This record gives sequence, C-alpha cells and structure tokens, in this order.
Amino acid sequence: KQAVVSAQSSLDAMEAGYSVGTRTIVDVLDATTTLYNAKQELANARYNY
Amino acid sequence: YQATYDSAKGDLAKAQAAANIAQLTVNRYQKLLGTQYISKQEYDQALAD
Repeated sequence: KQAVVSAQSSLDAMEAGYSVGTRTIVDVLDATTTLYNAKQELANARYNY
Repeated sequence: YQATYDSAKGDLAKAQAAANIAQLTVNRYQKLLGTQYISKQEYDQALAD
C-alpha cells in the first residue's frame, strides 16, 4: 500500500521531472512499470492472502 | 541623424525583443512556483532578466 502510494506520487513526480526534462521517458516507464508491479503486488497479494 | 534615428528605433526593437523574452520567462517561471515545477531560484533568474 505504501509502495503503491509512494509510487503514485513518485510517478507524478516523474511526470514533473519529465515535464521539466530532468528525467527522461525511461524513468516515466520505470515508475509506471514499477507502479503496475506494486498494483499486482497488492492485488495479487490479496489473492495470496 | 536619420541613420542614428532609425538605428535607435532598431535597437529599441531589440530591447523590446529581449524584454519580451525576459517577460515570458517571468510569466512561465511565475505561474508554477512553490512546487516541483519551478523554484524561487530560476524564477529570480528570470526576474534578473
């Protein structure tokens, strides 16, 4: 849950860092990708729960 | 005096150009302060401009 939230606002902070160009679109797909990873961690870990 | 006259008009247009650039950096470094977008630093750089 904290990884989904921090990956979400961190995803939006990568949208900030890409809107200013300090980070490329690669990090956008890393916080995006890692965000969906944490989505399957939480929801799939509800299944494993 | 015509040459220095219209030359002064031309450098006047140059000051309008650079002042336009500095004004647009003030505006679009001004509408996003206090955030991850733009800080006080490059804002005051645009104000020095």
